[PDB]
Amino acid sequence: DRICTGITSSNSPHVVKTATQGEVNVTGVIPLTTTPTKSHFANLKGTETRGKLCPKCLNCTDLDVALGRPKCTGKIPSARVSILHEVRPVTSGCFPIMHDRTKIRQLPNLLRGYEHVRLSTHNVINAEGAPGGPYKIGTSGSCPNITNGNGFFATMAWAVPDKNKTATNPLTIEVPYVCTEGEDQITVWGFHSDNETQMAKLYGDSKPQTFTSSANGVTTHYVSQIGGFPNQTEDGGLPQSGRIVVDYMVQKSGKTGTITYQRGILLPQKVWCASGRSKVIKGSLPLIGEADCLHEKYGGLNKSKPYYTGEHAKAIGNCPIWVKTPLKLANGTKYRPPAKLLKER
Amino acid sequence: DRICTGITSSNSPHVVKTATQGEVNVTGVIPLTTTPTKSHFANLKGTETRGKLCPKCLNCTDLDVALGRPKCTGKIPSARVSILHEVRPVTSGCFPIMHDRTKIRQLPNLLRGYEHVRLSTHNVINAEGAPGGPYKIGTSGSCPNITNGNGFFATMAWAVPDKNKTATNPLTIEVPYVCTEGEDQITVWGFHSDNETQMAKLYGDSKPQTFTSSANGVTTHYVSQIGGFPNQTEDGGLPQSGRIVVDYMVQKSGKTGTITYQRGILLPQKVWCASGRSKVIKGSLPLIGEADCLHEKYGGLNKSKPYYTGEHAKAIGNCPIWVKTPLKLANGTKYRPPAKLLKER
Amino acid sequence: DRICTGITSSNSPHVVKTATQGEVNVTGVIPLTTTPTKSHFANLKGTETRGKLCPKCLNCTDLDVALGRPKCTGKIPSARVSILHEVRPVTSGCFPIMHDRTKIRQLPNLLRGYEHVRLSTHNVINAEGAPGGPYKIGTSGSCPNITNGNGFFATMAWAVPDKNKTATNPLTIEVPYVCTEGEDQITVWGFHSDNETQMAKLYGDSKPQTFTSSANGVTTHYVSQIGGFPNQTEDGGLPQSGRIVVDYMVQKSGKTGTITYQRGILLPQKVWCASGRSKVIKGSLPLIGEADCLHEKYGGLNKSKPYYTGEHAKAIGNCPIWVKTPLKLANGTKYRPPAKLLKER
Amino acid sequence: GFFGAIAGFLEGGWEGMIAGWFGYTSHGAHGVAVAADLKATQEAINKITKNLNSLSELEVKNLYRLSYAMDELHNEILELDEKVDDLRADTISSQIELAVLLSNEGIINREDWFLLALERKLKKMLGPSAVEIGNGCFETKHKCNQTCLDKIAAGTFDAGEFSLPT
Amino acid sequence: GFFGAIAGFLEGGWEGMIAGWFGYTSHGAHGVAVAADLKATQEAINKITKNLNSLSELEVKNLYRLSYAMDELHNEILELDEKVDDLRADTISSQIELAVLLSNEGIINREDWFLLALERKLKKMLGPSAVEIGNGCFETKHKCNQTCLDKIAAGTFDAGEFSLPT
Amino acid sequence: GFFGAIAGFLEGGWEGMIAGWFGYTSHGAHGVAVAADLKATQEAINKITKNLNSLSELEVKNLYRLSYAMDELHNEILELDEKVDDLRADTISSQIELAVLLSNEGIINREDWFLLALERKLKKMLGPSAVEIGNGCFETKHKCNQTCLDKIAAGTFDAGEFSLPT
Ligand SMILES: *[C@@H]1O[C@H](CO)[C@@H](O[C@@H]2O[C@H](CO)[C@@H](O[C@@H]3O[C@H](CO)[C@@H](O)[C@H](O)[C@@H]3O)[C@H](O)[C@H]2NC(C)=O)[C@H](O)[C@H]1NC(C)=O
Ligand SMILES: *[C@@H]1O[C@H](CO)[C@@H](O[C@@H]2O[C@H](CO)[C@@H](O[C@@H]3O[C@H](CO)[C@@H](O)[C@H](O)[C@@H]3O)[C@H](O)[C@H]2NC(C)=O)[C@H](O)[C@H]1NC(C)=O
Ligand SMILES: *[C@@H]1O[C@H](CO)[C@@H](O[C@@H]2O[C@H](CO)[C@@H](O[C@@H]3O[C@H](CO)[C@@H](O)[C@H](O)[C@@H]3O)[C@H](O)[C@H]2NC(C)=O)[C@H](O)[C@H]1NC(C)=O
Ligand SMILES: *[C@@H]1O[C@H](CO)[C@@H](O[C@@H]2O[C@H](CO)[C@@H](O[C@@H]3O[C@H](CO)[C@@H](O)[C@H](O)[C@@H]3O)[C@H](O)[C@H]2NC(C)=O)[C@H](O)[C@H]1NC(C)=O
Ligand SMILES: *[C@@H]1O[C@H](CO)[C@@H](O[C@@H]2O[C@H](CO)[C@@H](O[C@@H]3O[C@H](CO)[C@@H](O)[C@H](O)[C@@H]3O)[C@H](O)[C@H]2NC(C)=O)[C@H](O)[C@H]1NC(C)=O
Ligand SMILES: *[C@@H]1O[C@H](CO)[C@@H](O[C@@H]2O[C@H](CO)[C@@H](O[C@@H]3O[C@H](CO)[C@@H](O)[C@H](O)[C@@H]3O)[C@H](O)[C@H]2NC(C)=O)[C@H](O)[C@H]1NC(C)=O
Ligand SMILES: *[C@@H]1O[C@H](CO)[C@@H](O[C@@H]2O[C@H](CO)[C@@H](O[C@@H]3O[C@H](CO)[C@@H](O)[C@H](O)[C@@H]3O)[C@H](O)[C@H]2NC(C)=O)[C@H](O)[C@H]1NC(C)=O
Ligand SMILES: *[C@@H]1O[C@H](CO)[C@@H](O[C@@H]2O[C@H](CO)[C@@H](O[C@@H]3O[C@H](CO)[C@@H](O)[C@H](O)[C@@H]3O)[C@H](O)[C@H]2NC(C)=O)[C@H](O)[C@H]1NC(C)=O
Ligand SMILES: *[C@@H]1O[C@H](CO)[C@@H](O[C@@H]2O[C@H](CO)[C@@H](O[C@@H]3O[C@H](CO)[C@@H](O)[C@H](O)[C@@H]3O)[C@H](O)[C@H]2NC(C)=O)[C@H](O)[C@H]1NC(C)=O
Ligand SMILES: *[C@@H]1O[C@H](CO)[C@@H](O[C@@H]2O[C@H](CO)[C@@H](O)[C@H](O)[C@H]2NC(C)=O)[C@H](O)[C@H]1NC(C)=O
Ligand SMILES: *[C@@H]1O[C@H](CO)[C@@H](O[C@@H]2O[C@H](CO)[C@@H](O)[C@H](O)[C@H]2NC(C)=O)[C@H](O)[C@H]1NC(C)=O
Ligand SMILES: *[C@@H]1O[C@H](CO)[C@@H](O[C@@H]2O[C@H](CO)[C@@H](O)[C@H](O)[C@H]2NC(C)=O)[C@H](O)[C@H]1NC(C)=O
Ligand SMILES: *[C@@H]1O[C@H](CO)[C@@H](O)[C@H](O)[C@H]1NC(C)=O
Ligand SMILES: *[C@@H]1O[C@H](CO)[C@@H](O)[C@H](O)[C@H]1NC(C)=O
Ligand SMILES: *[C@@H]1O[C@H](CO)[C@@H](O)[C@H](O)[C@H]1NC(C)=O
Ligand SMILES: *[C@@H]1O[C@H](CO)[C@@H](O)[C@H](O)[C@H]1NC(C)=O
Ligand SMILES: *[C@@H]1O[C@H](CO)[C@@H](O)[C@H](O)[C@H]1NC(C)=O
Repeated sequence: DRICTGITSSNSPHVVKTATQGEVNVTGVIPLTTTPTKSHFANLKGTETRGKLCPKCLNCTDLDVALGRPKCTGKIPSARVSILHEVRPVTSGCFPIMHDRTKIRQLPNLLRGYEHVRLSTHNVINAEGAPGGPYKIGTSGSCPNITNGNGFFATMAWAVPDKNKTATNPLTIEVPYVCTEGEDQITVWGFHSDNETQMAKLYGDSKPQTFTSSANGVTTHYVSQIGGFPNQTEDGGLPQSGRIVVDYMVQKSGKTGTITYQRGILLPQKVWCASGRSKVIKGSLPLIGEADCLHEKYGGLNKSKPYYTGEHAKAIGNCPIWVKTPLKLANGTKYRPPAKLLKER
Repeated sequence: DRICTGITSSNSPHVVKTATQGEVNVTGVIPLTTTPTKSHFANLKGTETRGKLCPKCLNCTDLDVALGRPKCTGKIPSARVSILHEVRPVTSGCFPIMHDRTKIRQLPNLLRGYEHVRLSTHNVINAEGAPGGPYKIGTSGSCPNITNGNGFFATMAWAVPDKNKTATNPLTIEVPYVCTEGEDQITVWGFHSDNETQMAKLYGDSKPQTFTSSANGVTTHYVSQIGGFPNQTEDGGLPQSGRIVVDYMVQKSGKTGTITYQRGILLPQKVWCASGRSKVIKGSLPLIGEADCLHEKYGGLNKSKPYYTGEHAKAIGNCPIWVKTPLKLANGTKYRPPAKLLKER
Repeated sequence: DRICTGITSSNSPHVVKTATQGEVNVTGVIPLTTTPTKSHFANLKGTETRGKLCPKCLNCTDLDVALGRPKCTGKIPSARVSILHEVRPVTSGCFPIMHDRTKIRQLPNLLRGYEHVRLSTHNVINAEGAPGGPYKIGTSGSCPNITNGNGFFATMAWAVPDKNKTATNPLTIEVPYVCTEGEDQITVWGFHSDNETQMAKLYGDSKPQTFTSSANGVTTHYVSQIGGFPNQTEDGGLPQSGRIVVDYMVQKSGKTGTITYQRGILLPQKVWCASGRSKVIKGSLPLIGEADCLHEKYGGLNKSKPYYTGEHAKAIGNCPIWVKTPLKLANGTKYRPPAKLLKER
Repeated sequence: GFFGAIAGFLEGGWEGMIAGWFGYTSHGAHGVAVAADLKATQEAINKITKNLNSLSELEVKNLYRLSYAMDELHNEILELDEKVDDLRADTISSQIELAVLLSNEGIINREDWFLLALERKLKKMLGPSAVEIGNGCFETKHKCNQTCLDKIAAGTFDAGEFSLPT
Repeated sequence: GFFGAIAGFLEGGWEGMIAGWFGYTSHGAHGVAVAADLKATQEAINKITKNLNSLSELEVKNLYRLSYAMDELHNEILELDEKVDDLRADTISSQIELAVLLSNEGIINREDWFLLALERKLKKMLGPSAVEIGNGCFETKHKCNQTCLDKIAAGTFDAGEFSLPT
Repeated sequence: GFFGAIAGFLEGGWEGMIAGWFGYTSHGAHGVAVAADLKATQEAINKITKNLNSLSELEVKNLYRLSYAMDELHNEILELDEKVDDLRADTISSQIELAVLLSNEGIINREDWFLLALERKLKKMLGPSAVEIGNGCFETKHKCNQTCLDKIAAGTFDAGEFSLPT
């Protein structure tokens, strides 16, 4: 007799790629990729995840909370992961704003990149005694407070001259640093303007006014407009005749800021003290359920295979790795012609 | 007798590098690199390639076309690859400009990063009825049109007061969005200034004027100069006594812009509507021939070897890959001492 | 008898990681990593290393030398590696400055990124004949020179009106390019302000003044303050009543700059001509000794092992490579059960 | 592989092997008989499993948004950030494809060493009187039917019962 | 390699081999005779060619200019962009050098497996009566001149014509 | 390895080997005797040393500060620069771990080829009359005590002195 060693022969419908033989047919494989399917966004498994800034504040948007609208004040919980669910945030509240003449729409999104965010407990300057005369603090009917009747944003003070209604030269305030040592300070200020008759009635001058700010080498300059405003959007719905322009400046730890102003200033009162860092990707709300990974194109994912094929995007968590092609690991033997019967002659 | 297996012995002048034996001598090799030679620039093989912006406009530079000079208007063909052949573009045309007080020289290069670029078909604002009084539109003798005699740039309107020659406070226009939804809008504006006598004759005031622009959070401020200008360069050659300062602002889709101005404004008329994306590298003109790859140091290349050694730079197309050293793949057998005669005793 | 081949058996306390067997026990290893220890900073071995800008200038800080303080002038040696030892540089010298209203504190650090830095030999403009009237050049008692008695910074000229003490409109100077062709030009300018009485005595106007600068598309705007200044810090110790605000602008080769000003200008005299490039990391002084590598967390290192584990940071020189885990190379044989006596039965 | 092309191995295989990849076949007067080896198949499977574990246990760092850069105010920085993400994905994908190519290369090459091991296990267990030809086949002096190969592939074959020296 | 250093192979080679890299040589009373094997040489060449194809078929993404960043207004962004290009070129160059080092390592190591394959092909074709020594050489009972080795290396040698058992 | 699991090798080793990793052992009436081979150990050590030199001779580019970006005025650019450094360190670390994994894989696999080399060196030097079993062991017709193995492992054993054909 003749006893020999050999190798099986079977159906070999799979193809793999080697480095010295080219592409070969193999009996079986192990896939290493999937193409996922679009789903909704979830809570990250093991970490606290931020959606809205204050979720216990009802009937508030994120810009409402960032600007300090009355009845939208609350404690902001910490989080190590955030969702950016709104690329151009809106108000629904207080006095009407001309949102598009500054960069204020992006203030909530900035605030969501820090882990700890809080509103100071004291005012940064005393408004009634600031340069430019004794002031009285103005309130608006389109801004009611907890016992209804008149209010304003908690981050600013509308300073109207008390006794002397006259024009002025530019005035300068130095905005101090009131947070603790590792924290950044975000200061919110702005100005108000109206039509000619009301400008002469409130302030004593009916010409455009000039405003300047400076912090950490960054400088900004504005000029106001008298009359002929666009229409009111995203506000309380009462008719008005004037508008406000709002801005913010960042003070890195230890540093002081400067504002130069004329008639119509909204002086800063409460500042945001912010420290730490958070991880942000774009998503949508509500967050339903729990998942291993969050992906910008696919939502929540659970990791099964080590790799994936599809659209590459940003992701946070326990995620697979992106590859160009579907990859396979051989789990068989190379193709073997059914040459039993050839040798069996 | 004795029959043995063996291996040849030959001249082994080549050296390759292994991981467990060091460097060895081998009979033959396969090179994998070349050092290319500097050549001219060509057309990319398989793609439409942009040189000049409007190549059917004769006697025009790129900044002439970008500013809308008369007889330099034409249709701008689309392209997915562009050549940046001029790091500081020049004019040769219309009214003289003080090019170095703004960022306008870079407007053509910006326009060449978009795939589709066109000039709107209607004016963005009505110039004669803008704030600041009824206006009349000024023309220049150094800017003749198709039937010669007087013209101006098509992107701007020189607004001179019609009846009342008086000073003014700052005025504000809101520049609207007139392109379709996926497109960016580039707005071109500026101002004119002269010596004292002519400033009092044209506008009614002989002091410096202040101009401001704002779009998408970006703000800019200018002050004009009365008399004592530098010399005229890159213009039609007629003597003048005043100069213009030109700038542009970008409006991302949906957004509105703002200009604040005084006497001497050149108001925007035609805006650039631009969408898509193009791939840019630095090169030179003319484009002669066709090639697989375009390289910033070597020009047009045809791919022969997978790698190259030389100066690394940016490249577009079907290109080899850069490596530090010349690489070789062994195509022989290791060095074998000619020990025939040693065993042949 | 029976003669067999075999493999030794020993203590196998080391563990290495393979790709098809998992983790195995091995007789011996070769380590490839270390965790270094914090040390002081040294001189790079083979290269000239910069600490202070002028180390032969005694009792000077780096900002003193950058601003041109009297008796702090000297030749600045070239170097291909620099140490950034001060994240907010201080003065100790001349007239008091309000350092925090501009970006001037960072001027020394900018200057330390160039290989060649020198101060021009002629003044860039003639100060007494500049626009705004005939001027006389002011000196300060808190700024004595080599034969004591009165001086000022060598990069600026304090221009006070000679005969006519009146208010003015904005004036414009064009700052020319005086360095050679491959070099960048850094221009230093500023302005002085005081309380109301002294402003009316020195200049003839007691209102805030406006200053603007423009170079290479970058624009900046300032407004001055009358009275109520903060306290003097980092100066010569004499009592004063006014303060200066200082800034710089960069002109890339060939380009011209522009300044617009009013009463109180400190016009530029000597400019910094700078070319080349240097390598910078953060460290501390003094430099003691010599080392192969400089590391931002560990100081000077000598290379023993190819890799290291610890905190990753920037480094310059002949340095090891960072890896996540301690790595080992097997230098033994796999674990072998002491089965002598098992077969020895 | 390149080893069996020269050494003279058989280029085809048997479909009587259903319980394994590698095995034995005996050709004689009665015809052909086939049996499968279980231990060789098992350790080939084990090595492929350890290789899969090695491939599945590598980590790279997450890519998410920059904290300080805002839309429409920092467009240049955000374009460079997108380019950085593109390039990093490209590099890691190329590295993973290289690792899988090396893995499949090794898996396909082991098919001749798994067969040399079988050949000389068979030589040891088949007794001193057998003769090696050179291409994995052996010539015996005794009949070997299906139960014979069943005992051979199971590691219980003893030539003593066949009245031949061992 | 490390295999022939211990197994006792010859450290030198023959220049009578002009038509191949690997081959046979017979030493006897008449002196020496040399012949070359063509199939082994051919498949070694084929494997090196497939390896070259594998090395030549990898792609990386193009590096070109940023669309929105302008000269002298965005110098900081453009310096960072240049640094990104430098680092990416460095990383891909290091990876390519690693792949070529592995390729050359494999090509130089195969020289002893190509020779074991030849040794046992020769043993199979040389007949049952030959004796293996251990270092690739064989002792025969018959004369083998140049035409003998010509028929051996061509795969047509039959010991039956030599009046010896096969 | 996977080769000795099937070929029938011994799963244990000897601690009489103090002067090497690989060696010989003779089992007979007198009991056991052990000796160590020096050349095999030496070239295994040499190959590990060349591998260490290959691992230790790769360079990457330095990472230092950008020359034009200043603190607190260019914070967005500096955050992106820090991210670039993080990503580059991660990529190069992953590549180095892959190279070390391949090195250790090769070092652990060579342990069976170093032993096949020893087996057939022993077969060549032990004389034509010995019989190979199949798992590296050999049967001789003569006594072999410690001095016998001392001469065998030193490469001076000659069977002529043992009154047996060579
Ligand atoms: C090795 O692997 C390849 C890749 O899977 C196998 O090729 C495949 O073979 C089947 C059978 O012929 C092809 O099916 C097709 O059926 C249609 C009718 O539905 C017929 O018109 C086609 O001509 C073809 O027969 C299948 O398309 C084909 N796949 C590819 C990508 O070409 C191959 O059979 C395997 N085995 C061998 C020995 O090559
Ligand atoms: C500038 O804005 C102010 C905003 O108050 C405009 O004043 C308002 O003008 C309307 C015009 O009719 C006044 O309505 C009047 O209300 C009184 C009291 O209810 C009523 O007796 C009249 O018959 C009429 O309905 C309104 O009171 C008045 N508000 C004020 C003065 O506070 C003003 O018209 C605007 N100016 C221009 C030029 O647009
Ligand atoms: C990814 O994996 C997570 C974790 O398993 C999945 O969340 C799981 O979803 C199931 C089904 O909705 C829930 O568990 C079960 O819910 C039923 C609801 O009646 C409850 O009666 C069972 O006792 C059990 O709790 C739950 O939401 C959650 N499981 C756990 C243990 O937390 C998720 O659906 C997976 N997919 C994605 C895309 O995230
Ligand atoms: C292995 O490869 C190396 C690298 O090519 C070979 O080294 C080379 O050998 C030649 C012959 O000696 C050298 O030529 C030179 O000629 C000049 C006269 O023109 C003489 O002065 C030199 O002393 C030398 O002989 C050549 O420079 C040399 N290359 C290098 C880089 O050193 C080597 O011959 C090859 N073979 C062996 C067995 O090493
Ligand atoms: C400010 O710029 C204006 C630019 O027009 C200067 O006005 C021009 O001044 C020249 C000086 O001679 C005038 O030339 C005259 O032309 C008339 C008509 O051809 C001729 O009769 C005279 O003999 C002389 O050649 C020119 O007409 C005049 N252009 C005007 C008024 O439109 C003006 O001088 C500049 N002012 C300063 C202070 O530099
Ligand atoms: C890279 O490869 C391209 C493609 O082959 C080269 O362009 C080729 O250049 C030849 C020679 O100038 C031209 O083809 C021939 O031109 C003659 C001119 O008389 C014509 O009579 C022939 O019939 C033929 O068309 C042509 O420009 C072009 N060939 C093709 C088929 O398009 C190029 O020169 C190579 N090198 C570089 C650096 O690009
Ligand atoms: C293979 O390598 C591993 C890794 O070093 C060895 O494991 C180690 O074995 C020793 C001896 O048992 C362990 O020592 C410990 O001693 C304490 C008392 O101080 C005792 O309570 C522990 O239970 C243990 O015996 C050592 O912790 C252990 N290392 C690890 C990481 O588990 C192993 O011995 C080596 N050899 C074999 C055959 O596995
Ligand atoms: C604005 O700043 C100037 C800075 O000089 C202040 O002027 C200084 O005011 C003090 C106040 O007493 C003067 O001191 C006097 O000195 C003279 C001469 O030594 C002495 O006779 C007096 O008894 C008194 O000590 C000082 O001379 C004066 N310096 C001057 C005028 O150059 C001024 O007070 C400040 N204004 C305000 C409103 O703060
Ligand atoms: C890294 O390596 C350098 C280079 O060796 C080390 O610097 C060496 O430090 C030694 C000890 O301080 C010095 O060399 C000796 O100094 C004594 C001082 O009395 C002198 O008498 C000897 O003749 C000898 O010069 C020297 O500073 C320096 N050696 C040389 C040759 O330059 C350094 O300490 C090592 N470590 C670090 C963290 O840099
Ligand atoms: C809510 O808003 C009302 C607006 O009237 C506030 O009531 C006035 O508050 C001021 C501030 O102390 C008092 O001087 C007035 O006497 C209050 N009554 C009036 C104007 O009728 C009320 O204090 C606010 N409640 C808050 C802020 O908690
Ligand atoms: C070319 O420029 C000439 C400049 O005179 C234009 O001619 C005048 O155009 C205006 C605009 O409608 C008319 O009001 C005048 O009556 C024209 N004739 C004059 C001033 O003599 C001419 O229209 C321009 N051609 C174009 C723009 O196609
Ligand atoms: C050092 O400073 C003193 C300050 O008095 C300078 O002395 C005056 O210099 C000016 C400039 O030429 C002369 O017009 C005066 O006549 C000098 N004497 C006075 C005012 O008493 C001196 O020149 C400076 N030395 C330098 C700059 O080297
Ligand atoms: C939120 O808004 C709804 C809609 O008007 C209202 O009914 C509800 O009372 C509001 N809740 C609070 C807490 O203000
Ligand atoms: C503002 O409101 C009026 C009133 O309906 C409307 O006619 C006008 O179009 C609105 N303006 C804009 C810009 O929509
Ligand atoms: C272009 O300029 C040349 C040079 O003067 C001139 O001869 C030619 O007519 C011009 N062509 C057009 C179309 O303007
Ligand atoms: C301007 O032109 C005049 C006339 O030739 C010349 O003297 C002067 O130098 C020119 N100015 C410059 C800056 O070249
Ligand atoms: C300035 O100096 C005075 C005098 O001691 C001191 O009272 C005051 O607190 C100082 N100002 C600051 C901001 O420290």
